[PDB]
Amino acid sequence: DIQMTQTTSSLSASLGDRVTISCRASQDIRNYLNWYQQKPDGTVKLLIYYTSRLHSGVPSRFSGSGSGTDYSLTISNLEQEDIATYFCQQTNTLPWTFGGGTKVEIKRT
Amino acid sequence: GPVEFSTPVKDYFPPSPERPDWYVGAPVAYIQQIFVKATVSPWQKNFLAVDVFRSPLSRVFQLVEEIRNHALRDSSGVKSLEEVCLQVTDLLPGLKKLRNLLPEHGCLLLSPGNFWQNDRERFNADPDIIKTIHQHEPTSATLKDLLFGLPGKYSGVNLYNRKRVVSYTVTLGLQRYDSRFLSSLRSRLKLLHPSPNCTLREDSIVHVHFKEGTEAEVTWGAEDEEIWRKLSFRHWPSLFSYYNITLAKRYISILPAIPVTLYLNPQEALEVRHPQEANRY
Amino acid sequence: EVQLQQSGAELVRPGASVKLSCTASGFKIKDDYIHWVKQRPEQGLEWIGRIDPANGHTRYAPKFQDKATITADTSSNTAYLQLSSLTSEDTAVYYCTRYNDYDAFYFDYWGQGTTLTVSSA
Ligand SMILES: *[C@@H]1O[C@H](CO)[C@@H](O[C@@H]2O[C@H](CO)[C@@H](O)[C@H](O)[C@H]2NC(C)=O)[C@H](O)[C@H]1NC(C)=O
Repeated sequence: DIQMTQTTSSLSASLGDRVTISCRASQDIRNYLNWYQQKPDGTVKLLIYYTSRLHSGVPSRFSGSGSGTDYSLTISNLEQEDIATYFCQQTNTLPWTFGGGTKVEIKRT
Repeated sequence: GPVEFSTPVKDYFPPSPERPDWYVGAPVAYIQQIFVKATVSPWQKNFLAVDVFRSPLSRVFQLVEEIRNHALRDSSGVKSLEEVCLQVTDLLPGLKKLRNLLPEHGCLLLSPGNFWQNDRERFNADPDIIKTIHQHEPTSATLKDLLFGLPGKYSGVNLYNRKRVVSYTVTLGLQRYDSRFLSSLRSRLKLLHPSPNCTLREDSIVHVHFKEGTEAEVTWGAEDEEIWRKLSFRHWPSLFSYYNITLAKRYISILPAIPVTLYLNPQEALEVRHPQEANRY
Repeated sequence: EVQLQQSGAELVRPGASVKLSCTASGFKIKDDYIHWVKQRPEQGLEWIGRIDPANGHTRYAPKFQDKATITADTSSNTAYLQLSSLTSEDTAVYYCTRYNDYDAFYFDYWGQGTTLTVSSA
């Protein structure tokens, strides 16, 4: 019912750089947005919940912000371990909807 | 047999005149306290003593609406508060003087907002909060204690508050126990109003059997644990007697309290003032 | 130490029925909802459904009402997802997960994922 859209499906960055993923909800979701990371191996891991809250064990370089329909994840300093796909899930209206993932990669070709 | 609780474990405490003899049936009601601490954190000169508590008290109406309208999204059972809370119909035929001060029909829910019929407009048109609160003080528990949920000196609603932190409570009486709904309510309140370093215990239910210049900060400590224990002995029997409910041979179950923290800014602290209290104080 | 071990890769014919399994360790499935999610490349992730093992009460997205059937055995501490009337569009990775906060509803822990392939070969 609620459609979540991530603007960029791919993003190129460099070590120590500030990275920003963004996604937009089709309607108000009242800050009920969670951010997940999926490795190329396939294992998923919760990063953020309720749009700003860090899940225990997540490095502090991750942060979240946003409201209304627009939300954004931020990586303060891209680490080599932060190469993955990032998904935003809305838990406002009952059928949970995920946003198309955004891949993060190193600068080359 | 007594109702079953898995994670929160049982505890027994009868006020004097494995399984005690009296812990047999279901409780008359479960008691859920939402314990609110509030402060106008950036303080200034030129603020009057009343500004210490008026703006914090003005949030009780929105908080009560939030609690009453809470719905458990993705529920496998009880969804809303109305499906689980204790229903009251009429006060005693005598003692109707407490009309529009205690809930007659529907869910049993008490809070300071009851002094103004849960009406923010009526609160805004009130020039003397202290007078309104103390208008019915004289024994049994007082109306102020019943509505605030705290002894009264802990509340901080007074003209001599030096720490400028005001505490009150919203009291819910529940006919049924639902772990999912209650955990959802706690999670909602702690998401909306995070507490800085709240250390309140959350794993014990107490069964009670009645026989016959700088910025201020909100702190949570051992003095806030089991705050209900510092209410009067007659507090709960007197609350329930107003609705023709007797706790003589039965017991009640008090659940761990849900903390709430409110930080208010000078903009709200100013927008809330009633123009006629500037001249007095 | 919370883990959600999932079964191995599955290969089945179209029109058959599969039952993927997910065994919890470090916690009792009775204590939380168990959810199944579907990842398909070029479509991303999507929610199938969940079960409350204490009640046996399941719920699904409207896409999977007639496709998926979620169940749970508390004694074996294992949740199951059954797919029926399989087709090529069921070739995907299926994740078993849960949530732990009942207002935020975030999936804190995930299984490694089970690949399901539907081909005539
Ligand atoms: C308060 O409730 C009690 C319990 O119902 C009432 O006491 C008795 O209730 C039974 C049940 O209907 C009646 O058959 C008895 O006649 C009641 N006895 C007395 C002495 O009242 C009691 O009446 C209720 N009080 C009020 C004010 O409604």
